Amino acid sequence: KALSKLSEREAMVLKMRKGLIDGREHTLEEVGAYFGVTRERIRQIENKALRKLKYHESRTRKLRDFLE
Amino acid sequence: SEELEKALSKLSEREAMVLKMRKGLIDGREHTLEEVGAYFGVTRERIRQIENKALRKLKYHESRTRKLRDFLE
DNA sequence: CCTTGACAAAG
DNA sequence: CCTTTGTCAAG
Repeated sequence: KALSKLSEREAMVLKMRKGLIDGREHTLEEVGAYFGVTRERIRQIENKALRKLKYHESRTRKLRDFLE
Repeated sequence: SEELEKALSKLSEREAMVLKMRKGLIDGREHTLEEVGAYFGVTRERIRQIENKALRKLKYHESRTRKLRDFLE
């Protein structure tokens, strides 16, 4: 399950969308096609992966941040 | 798939780290060339150079092997 | 591998 | 009005 960790697919969705795979940013449509899924599911997966990254210590790290 | 992440794995860690940071794959937040510069201790222009090389590597490999485009195109 | 200085845009 | 970002050309 994980509340702060990313699954193989979540990270891949991110790498493909942001251009980490071939230097080209890809549309939700293309990524969905790659995953035999809908462009909307990609968008969803994309969003959940980001929250896992934000929250992931980052959000709660803000108090320790004020001290650096 | 590690298979499609071939070129991305041949980038330097620094190069990879720069892309991840700029794009927000580290903490969900997109960072400025300046913030990344501050991270690695160099100017935003330098980071800009590094980022540019990294992408150039990815596009080049992609245009030579045609991994993703043989599928999309 | 790196920094400067001058800009356009956007804020 | 002044500042931040991302670019460029040189070195």
